[PDB]
Amino acid sequence: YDRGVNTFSPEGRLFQVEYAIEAIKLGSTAIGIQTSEGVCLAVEKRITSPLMEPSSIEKIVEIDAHIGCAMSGLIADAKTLIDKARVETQNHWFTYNETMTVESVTQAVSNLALQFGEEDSRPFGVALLFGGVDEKGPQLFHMDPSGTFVQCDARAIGSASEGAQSSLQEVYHKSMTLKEAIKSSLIILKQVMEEKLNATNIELATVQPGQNFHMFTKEELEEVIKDI
Amino acid sequence: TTTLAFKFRHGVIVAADSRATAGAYIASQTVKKVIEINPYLLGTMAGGAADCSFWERLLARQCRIYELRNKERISVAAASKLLANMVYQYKGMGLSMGTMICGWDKRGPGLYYVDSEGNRISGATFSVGSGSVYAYGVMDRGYSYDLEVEQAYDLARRAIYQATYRDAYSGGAVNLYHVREDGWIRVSSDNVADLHEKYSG
Amino acid sequence: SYDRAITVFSPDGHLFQVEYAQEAVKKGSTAVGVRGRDIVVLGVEKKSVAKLQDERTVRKICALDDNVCMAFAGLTADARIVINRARVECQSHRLTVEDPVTVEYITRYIASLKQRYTQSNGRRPFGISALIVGFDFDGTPRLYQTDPSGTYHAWKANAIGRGAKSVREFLEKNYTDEAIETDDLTIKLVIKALLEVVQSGGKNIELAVMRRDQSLKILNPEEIEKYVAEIEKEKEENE
Amino acid sequence: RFSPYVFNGGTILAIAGEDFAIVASDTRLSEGFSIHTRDSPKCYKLTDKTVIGCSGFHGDCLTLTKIIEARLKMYKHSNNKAMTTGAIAAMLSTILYSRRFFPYYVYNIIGGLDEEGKGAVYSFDPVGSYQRDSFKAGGSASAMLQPLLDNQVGFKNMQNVEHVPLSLDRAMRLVKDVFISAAERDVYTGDALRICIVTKEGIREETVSLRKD
Amino acid sequence: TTIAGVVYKDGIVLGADTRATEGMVVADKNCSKIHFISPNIYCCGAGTAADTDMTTQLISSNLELHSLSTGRLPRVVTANRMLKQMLFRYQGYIGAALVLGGVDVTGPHLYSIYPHGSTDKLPYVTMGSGSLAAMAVFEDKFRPDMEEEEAKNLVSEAIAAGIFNDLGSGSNIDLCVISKNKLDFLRPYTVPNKKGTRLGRYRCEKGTTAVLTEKITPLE
Amino acid sequence: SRRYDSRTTIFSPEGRLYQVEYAMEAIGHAGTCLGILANDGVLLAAERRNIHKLLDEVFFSEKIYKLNEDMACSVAGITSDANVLTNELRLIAQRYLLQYQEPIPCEQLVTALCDIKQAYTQFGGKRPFGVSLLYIGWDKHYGFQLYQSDPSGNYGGWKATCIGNNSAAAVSMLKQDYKEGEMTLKSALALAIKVLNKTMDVSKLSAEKVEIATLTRENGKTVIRVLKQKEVEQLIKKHEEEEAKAEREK
Amino acid sequence: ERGYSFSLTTFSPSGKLVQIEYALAAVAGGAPSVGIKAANGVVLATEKKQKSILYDERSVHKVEPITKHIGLVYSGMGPDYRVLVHRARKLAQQYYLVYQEPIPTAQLVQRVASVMQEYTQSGGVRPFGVSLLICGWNEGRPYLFQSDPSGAYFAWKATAMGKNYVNGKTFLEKRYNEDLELEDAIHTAILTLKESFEGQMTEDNIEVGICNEAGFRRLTPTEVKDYLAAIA
Amino acid sequence: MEYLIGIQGPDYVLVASDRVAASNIVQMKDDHDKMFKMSEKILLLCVGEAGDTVQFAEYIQKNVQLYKMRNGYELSPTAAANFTRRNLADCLRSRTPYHVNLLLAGYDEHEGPALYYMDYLAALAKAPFAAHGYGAFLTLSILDRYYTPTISRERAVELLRKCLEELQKRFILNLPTFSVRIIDKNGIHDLDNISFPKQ
Amino acid sequence: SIMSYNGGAVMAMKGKNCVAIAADRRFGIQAQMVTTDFQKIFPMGDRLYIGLAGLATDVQTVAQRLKFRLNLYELKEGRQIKPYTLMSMVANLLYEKRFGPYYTEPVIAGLDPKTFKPFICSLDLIGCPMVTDDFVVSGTCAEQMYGMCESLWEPNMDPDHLFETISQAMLNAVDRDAVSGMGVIVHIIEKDKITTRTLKARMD
Repeated sequence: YDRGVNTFSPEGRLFQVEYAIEAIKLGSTAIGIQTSEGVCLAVEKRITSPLMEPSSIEKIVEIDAHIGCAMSGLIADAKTLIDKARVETQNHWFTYNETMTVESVTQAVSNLALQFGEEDSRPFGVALLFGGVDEKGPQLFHMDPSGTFVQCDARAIGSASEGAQSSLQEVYHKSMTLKEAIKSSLIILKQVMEEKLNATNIELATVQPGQNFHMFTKEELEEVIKDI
Repeated sequence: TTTLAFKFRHGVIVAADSRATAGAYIASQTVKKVIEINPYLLGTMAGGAADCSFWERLLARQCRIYELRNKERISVAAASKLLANMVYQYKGMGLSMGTMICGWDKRGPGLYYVDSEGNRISGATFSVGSGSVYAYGVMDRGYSYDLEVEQAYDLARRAIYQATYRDAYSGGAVNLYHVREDGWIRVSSDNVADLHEKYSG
Repeated sequence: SYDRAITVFSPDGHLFQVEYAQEAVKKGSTAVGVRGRDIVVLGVEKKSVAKLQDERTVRKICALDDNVCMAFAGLTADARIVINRARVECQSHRLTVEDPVTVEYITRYIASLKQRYTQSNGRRPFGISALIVGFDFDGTPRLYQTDPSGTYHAWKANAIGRGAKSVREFLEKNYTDEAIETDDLTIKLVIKALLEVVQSGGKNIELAVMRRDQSLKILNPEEIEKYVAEIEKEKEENE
Repeated sequence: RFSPYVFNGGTILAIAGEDFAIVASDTRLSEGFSIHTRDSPKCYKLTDKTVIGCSGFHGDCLTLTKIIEARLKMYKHSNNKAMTTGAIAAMLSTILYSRRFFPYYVYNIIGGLDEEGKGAVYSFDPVGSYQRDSFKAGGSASAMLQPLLDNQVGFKNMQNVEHVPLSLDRAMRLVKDVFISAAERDVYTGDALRICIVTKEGIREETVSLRKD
Repeated sequence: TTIAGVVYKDGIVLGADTRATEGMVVADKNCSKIHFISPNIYCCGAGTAADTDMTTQLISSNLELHSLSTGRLPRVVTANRMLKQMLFRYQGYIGAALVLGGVDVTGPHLYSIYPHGSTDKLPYVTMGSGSLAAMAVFEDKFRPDMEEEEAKNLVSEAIAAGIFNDLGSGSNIDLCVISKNKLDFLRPYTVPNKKGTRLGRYRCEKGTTAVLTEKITPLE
Repeated sequence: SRRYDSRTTIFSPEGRLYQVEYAMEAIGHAGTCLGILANDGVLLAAERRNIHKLLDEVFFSEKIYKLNEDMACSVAGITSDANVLTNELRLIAQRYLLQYQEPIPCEQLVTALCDIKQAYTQFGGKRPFGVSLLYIGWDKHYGFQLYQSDPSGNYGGWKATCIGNNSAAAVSMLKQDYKEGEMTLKSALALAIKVLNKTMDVSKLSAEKVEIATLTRENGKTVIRVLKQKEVEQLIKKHEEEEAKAEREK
Repeated sequence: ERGYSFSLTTFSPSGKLVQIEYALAAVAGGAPSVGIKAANGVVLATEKKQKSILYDERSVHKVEPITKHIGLVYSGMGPDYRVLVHRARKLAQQYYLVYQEPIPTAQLVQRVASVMQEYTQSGGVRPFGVSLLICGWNEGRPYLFQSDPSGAYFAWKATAMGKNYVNGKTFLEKRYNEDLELEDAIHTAILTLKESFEGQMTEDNIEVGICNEAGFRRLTPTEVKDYLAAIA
Repeated sequence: MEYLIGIQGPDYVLVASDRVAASNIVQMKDDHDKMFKMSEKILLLCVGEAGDTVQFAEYIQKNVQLYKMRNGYELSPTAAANFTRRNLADCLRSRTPYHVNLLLAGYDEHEGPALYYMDYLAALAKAPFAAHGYGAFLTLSILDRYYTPTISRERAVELLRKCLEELQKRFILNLPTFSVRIIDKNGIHDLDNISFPKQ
Repeated sequence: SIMSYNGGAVMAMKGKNCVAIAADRRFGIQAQMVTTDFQKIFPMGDRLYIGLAGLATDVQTVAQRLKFRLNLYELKEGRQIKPYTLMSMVANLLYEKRFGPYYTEPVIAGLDPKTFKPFICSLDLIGCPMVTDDFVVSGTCAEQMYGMCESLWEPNMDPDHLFETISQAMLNAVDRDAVSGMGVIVHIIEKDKITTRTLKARMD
C-alpha cells in the first residue's frame, strides 16, 4: 500500500518502473533476431478497423543511416526519443565525422532514461530495441524505461513475448546465416498470430551490411507468405 | 579565386579554381572550393572557407534529419528561409558567406546564389570572383539554355581558362561536376597546366 | 493501493484521467466525414441550436489554409486554443519551409504539444480530440485524427462520437471505387451514414465539400435539399 | 590596449609519407633577438597515430592541446576506442568556428597514421578551415620553404622533372636541407630542431642543432 | 541660470534667477528653479532642468515616505546622503547643479551639490555660470551671525552682481527665507536688467493677407 | 472519493468539466442581466445588489462597465474578481487600438478575454473566474454583436443571454417574444420592464435598485446612454399603464 | 468540492468562499470604527481601548493619514492595517508624483484599492482581516467609502463596522435618511456608536478623525474630550 | 537608386517594378521580381538591403495571411499600414536596425484604393504620389508639369510612358525590363513587360 | 540634424478668451517636398490640442503612446484631462528615455476641461516643461521673431487679430527661406466652437 513511485518501497524497490514493464505488455509484440549476416525483426501492426492505414503506425524506425530501430509500448514517447537520437546521431556525425555507433546510442538515451524531471512529470514507459550495423557488424540491442542495457542475440517484447521467448531460444541459430533466419522468423510469427497472415497484419525489418537499406521494401512480405 | 555556376538543359554545371593563396605567394593549390553536401546536391565555397563549410554542414543537419522522418521532397524555399535568417543574425559580425546553392529540383534545373548580407536570388548564371568579370564576357555572349552537356564542359572551363590564364589568385585544378536527375556526376579534375595547351589550340 | 491518477502511471500500466478524458469526446459533439481521389466531404451537426441565438458564434469547424482544414469535437474552449495554436504553427510552416503545409509536420506539432499539455502538474491535459481534414498536394486526399495522449492516425473516413464502430461497419461498403466517383452520390452517402447518427433532422446538419485543392464551402439549405431529393429517390427506386 | 594575440616564433614543417608521417618543428621559442627557452618542442603527440604541432601564440597552444587531451579521454572512455583522424580534424574546426568571434591564434599541422595506417596533412588556420593534403609548411619561415619544397618534393619550377616517391630517409635530408636555408634568413628558426617521425611501429624523434642567433 | 545661498543667524535665505537661456537668446523668461524637498528644506535647481526637476521630486519622494512615516521634522543630512548616493551611482551622467539648505531642529545647514554628488558644509554656496560674482559678494561681505534684513540684502546684491557679470543670468531675482518659525518665498523681487525697447510700434491689420478655407466644430 | 479532492487543474473523471459545473453555480448566485435584439441600437439592464437608500450612488455605472467608446460590458458575478478583468480587456482593447489605430473588433476581442479566463481555468491550480460579463458594440463587418463570457473558455455569446439562474423564467419569455426586424428599441425596453416586473423576484421595478444602459449607434460618436433612473420612473408608470390596460379586457 | 483550490482565492460549495470566510468572521471581531460623511467633509470616529492602565495611547496611533488631504481609519484586526498603511504610503505617493497633482480622490480609491484588492484577494498564505473606511476631499465634494477583505468597495454617508455592525447599520438606516445637517449627522452617528460601547468613556477610549475640504486634520484625545461626548 | 511608380487613380493604383537586380557592370539576373503579393487588396513593395526587405516581406506576409483566416477578413489599409510601422518603430531603436525605402499600395472595399508611405525611419505619410531614388528630380519635373488625379488607368500608363523615356538622359544605367501591375476590386492583374533597346 | 530633417515649426499663441495653435503644412525630407497633407497637430480629448515638431516617427509614436495612456485614464473616469495633467504626462513619458529620448518639440495648447480658461505650455524633447502664459516665439530671421511679436501679440487678443498676427509671423519667418513654405494650418479653439483655418503660402 501507499506506493511512493520513484520514492522507494518499505521492502523495498521501485514500483512504477515495474509498471512500465507492464506497459510493454499492452504494446505490439516485436521479435528480434541477430545473425552473423544481418538482423531480422518482425512485429504485428494489429489493425483495429479497416479505416486504419497500414503504414500510418510502424514499430520499426530508422535512427541513423546504418542504425535501425524497433519501438515498444507507447508511440508518442517512442517517436520523441526516436527523433531525439536522430539529432544525436547528426551531431555525432559532425564533430567526429563518423556515424554514431549503435553502442553509444544506448547510453545517450540511458542518461535521460529516468530523469524524474519534466519528462522521463510522469516517466515514459517506452521500451526501445536498437538494431543496425556498427563497426562490429550487425547488432541487436534491447533497453527498457529503467535504462537496462544487455546485448541479446534474439529479443522479444510486447504481449506474446512471454510465449515468444519460450520457443525463441530453442530454435535460434547463432552461427547460421540469414538464409535460415528467413524461415526462422515466420515460425514464431505464425505461432503467436491467431489470424491469417497478410502484408497489412505484420511488418518485416531486415538490415544487412551488404544489402541495405533495407530496412525493408514494399511487397516483400507477401513473398515470404507464398514461400511457406 | 574564380567561381561560376549556371543552369542549362541538363542540371547545373559547377566549375571553380582550386588555387587558394595569400597575396602573390603560392601556398596551397589543392584547396577544393566545390563541396558536395549530398549525393543529389552540390555546395560551393567562397569568401570565408569555414563559414560556407559550417552553414552547409548546418544546412545538411536539418535536411538529413528532415529526410529521415520523411524522405519527402524538400523545396529550396526551405533552404532559403532557414539559412538566410540564421546568417542574417551574424550580419555585420565579420562572417562572409559567398556560396551558391546548387542541386536538382524535381520540376527542372535550378540555381541559387546566397550572400552573407542577405542577398539570395534564383537565376540562370552566377559568377563570383576576381577574374569572374572576364568570365561574363566569354560565357554570357555564347551562353544558351539549350547548350549540350558536352558543350557545357568546354564553355565553363574556357571561362576558367580565360580567368586562370593570367591572374594572381586564380589557378590550380578545375573541379567540374554535372548535375542530373539522379544527382551530380563526377566528370574530371584538370589542372590549369593542362588548360594551357588544350584551349589555346 | 489505488491512488487514482495524477501524472504517474497506475499499477495496471495504464492511466485514468486519460481514459476518463476520452468519454468527453463520446459525450461531445459528434462528427462524420469521407474522402475521395479528389473531392472530400465532412459533417458535424450536433449543434443543438434553436435558431433563436447567434449562428456564427456556435460555428466551430474552421480551416488553417484552403488545403488543410480543422475539424474537432467536444468542447470548443480548448479547441479554440487548438485553432490558434495550429494557426501559429501552420503560419510558421507557411513562413519556414514555404511549401504547402504537410500533414506529417503539423500533426506532430499538435501531438508534441498535446503530450506536454498532459504532462506537467502543471499544464492541464486535453479532454477533447480532433481530426484533420484536407488534401495532399496534387489532389491526393489526406485525413488524420488526434488522441488525448498526443498521437495521430489516418483513416479512410471520419467516424467518431456515438457508434464509432457501427458507422465504420457502414463505411465498409464505402470502400468501393464508386465513392467518390461523382460528388452527387458522395454527399448523398454522407447524409446516409449520418441518418443513423443522432437525430439527423436536416436543421443542424452542416456539411462542407472540398473539391481537389479548392477551398470548401458550407452547403446552404438549397443544394442540400436537392442532394436529399436524389437520396430519397434512390431509396424509393431501390425496391 | 592589451594585445591578446602575439607571435612567439617557431616554424612547423610536417611532410607525411605514404605509409608514414614526419613532423618537424624547431624548438626555439623567441620574440626578437632574445631567446625565451632554447628547448621548446612544438610537436605534441595526442596518440601514437597522431602528432600535431602548435605554432603562434603560446597561451592558445597549451590551451588547445590540453583541451584535446581532455577530449581524447572523453571519446576514449565512451566508445572504448581511439579517436579517428577525421574526428579530431572536424572537432577542431567546430571549436574554432564557435570561437570565430574571439578565436585562438595558432598555426597547426596534423600528421600521423590514419585509420588505414597512412599519412595525411591538414593545414589549420584560426578560422578552422582544413583539407587533406600530402605535405604542408607552416610558420614564419614557410616563405622560403614551399618554393624550395615544391622544387624538390613537388617537382615544380623545372623542366623534365620526374616525380619520385620520397623514401623515409629521403624526407629526412630534404627537411634538413630546407631548414638550413631557412635558418640563414629567418631569425625565429634555430637552436635545437625537433623532427618527429610517425611510423607504424611507433613515434620517433630527433634533435638537430642550428644557429643560436 | 544662477543659484546661490547663505546661512544667517536665524535661518537660511535662498535665491535664484528666473532667466533660463538656451543659446544666445533667452528661452524661458520667467521660471522658478527653487524646488520643494521638505517643509523645512528647499532646493534650488540649475544645470539640466528636466534632470534636476525629476531628481528633486524623487529625493522628496524618498523623504515624504521617510518623514510622514516617522512624524518628525526631516534633516538636511538625509537629503544630502540620498543626493550623494544617487549621483555617485550614475557617475556624473546626470548633470545636477543644486543648492541644498534648510533649518532643522539641529539648526541651519547648507551644502553645495555637484553633478558627481560631492557636497561640503559651507555657510555660503554659489552655483551656476554666474556664481563667480555671486561668490565674491558672499566671500568678502558675509560673516557669521548675519542679521535678517542684512542677509536678504546680501543675497539680492549677490544675485544682482552675479547677473551683471553673467550673460545668461537675468530676469527676476528670487528671495526665499527659510527659518524655524517663519518660512517665506518672495517672487518676483526686482529685475536688474531689461531688454532694449523698440524705436516704434508696428500694427498688422486685415487686407495684407487672405484666408484659404475655414472649418467650424461647435462644442457643448 | 475520487472527485472530492481539491484539484482545479486536471479535469474530473466521466468527461464532464469538474469546476465548470460549480462555476455556473456561482454565476446563478445573485446575478442579474438581460439582453434582446434591437435594430439601429442595443439595450441592457442592471440591478443594484443593495437597495439601501443611504448609498451615495457615486459609482455612477457599476454593474455596467464601459470598456471602450463604442463598446461596454455588464458584470454579473463577484465584483472583486471582475475588476481585474475590466482593466485587463480594457488594456487589451487599448493596445489593439494603439497598434492598428482602429477600433478592436468584438469577434477576437471577446475570444481574447475568454482565452485569458481560460488560462486561469486550465493550469497552475489557479482559481477560475466565477464572473460572467456581457459584451455589446458595433463593427464595420457584422454590425451589432452580442456576447457573454463563460469561465470554461467557451463563450456563452449569443443574440440573447440568461443571467442569472433566476432569469430562466425570462428565457421562455424571450423565445416566445423572439422577433426580427422591428425596432423601436422601446418595444424591447417595455418588454424588459415586463421581465423585471414578472420573471425577476423584485416586483414594481424599483428604480434605485436597478439600472438600464442602452447603446444607440451613431456615426461616428456611437453614444452610450446611461439613463439611469431618470425616465425609468416613467417607464414604471408606462408598464403599469399596460397592466392597467390589460385588466380592462376581462 | 472544494474545487476552487487557491491562487487567488479559496473555494465554497454553495456561496461566497470558505476558509477566508473564517477570517471575515474575525473582521467582525475587530476594532469597531464609525465613520461619517457630512456636508463638505468626512468624519471618522474610531474606538481604541488598551488592556491595562499601564499603556499610553500617545505611542500607538490607529489613525495614520496617507496624504495631507486624505486620512483613514481601520475596522478590523492588527498590523495587516499597518501593512497596507506603508503600502498605501508608497502606493498613493507614487500616483501623486506621476501626474504631480493629487487628482480627485475617486481615482485614488481606484488605484490605491486596486493593489489592496489583489493584496487581500490573492493568496497571502494566511488571510487578511483588515477592512478600511476610505475618505478624502475631491473637487469640493468629499467621499466616504468602505472596503473589506473581499474587495467590495462601498459608499456610505454614515457607516460602522466591528461592533454595532448589526445594530448601528440598522440604526443609521432608520434615524438617518438621505443627507442631513453636518453636525446633526455626527450626533446620531455617535449616539449609535455609544450604543454597544462601554459605560466608561474617556478621552483615551475613542478617537475622532475629520477630513476637511481644506485637508485632513488628525485630532488628539485632548481636543476630543474638550469638544463633546456627544461631540457636535 | 530605383523607384516604382506611385500613380494613384480613383479606382486603381498603378505600380511598375524594375526587374534588374544586377550590380556593378554585367547583368546577373534580368527576371528578378521585386513585387510581392500579400493579399488581393494589398500589395507589398520594398527596396533596400536584401535581407532587410526579404525579412519584412516574410513577416508582414504571413501575419496578414494569419489574420485573414482568423476573423475571415483582411486588415484595413489603415490598420495594415500601422502594423508594419510597429515593426518599423522597433527598427528605429534596435540592436540591429534595418533599412527600407519603398511604400505599400493597397485597396479597400468601402474606402476604395489608398496609398500610404513607408520609410526606414518608421515615418508614415499619405500622398497620391512620391519620388524615391536618383530619378527624384526627373520624376517631379514631368509629373508636377502634367498630372491628372482622375486620369484613367490606361492613360496613366500613357503618362508613365513619358517617365520611362526620361529614365535615361544623363544616366549611364540600363534597367531594360520593367514589370507593371494594376490594382482594382478584383486584385492584382499582370501587365505586359517593357524592354529598352540597348543599341 | 533630426529636427531639420523633416522640419516644421509649431507656434501656439493664446488670445483673450480663446487659444490658438498653428503648424506649417510642409512635410518632406531635407530640401525636397513630399506631401503637404501630413498632420502634425493632433486632437486630444475635446477643446484641447497639442503641437509636435520634429521627426515624423517621434510625432506619431509619442502621439500614439500619449493617446494610449490618455484613453486608459479616460476610460477609468469619463471626465476629460487637465492641461496640468497632460503636461506632466508628456514630461514623464519623455523622461522615461534618458540617453535615448525622442527628438521632437511638443507644445500643449488647449482649454481647461472644467472651464473656458485657456492655458498653453511647451515641453523640451528631454521632458522639461517650459511655462509661458500665452505667446511663444519662433522663426528664422531674428528681427522678425522677437521684434514684431512684441508689438504684434496683445495682452488680450481677438481671433481676428490673433489669426492675422501669426499670419504675417509665418509669412515672414517661413517663406523667407527657400526650402520653407507649402502652407501653414492654424487651429483656434474656444469654449463655444472649434475653428480651423489655413494660411496662404507660395508653393516654391
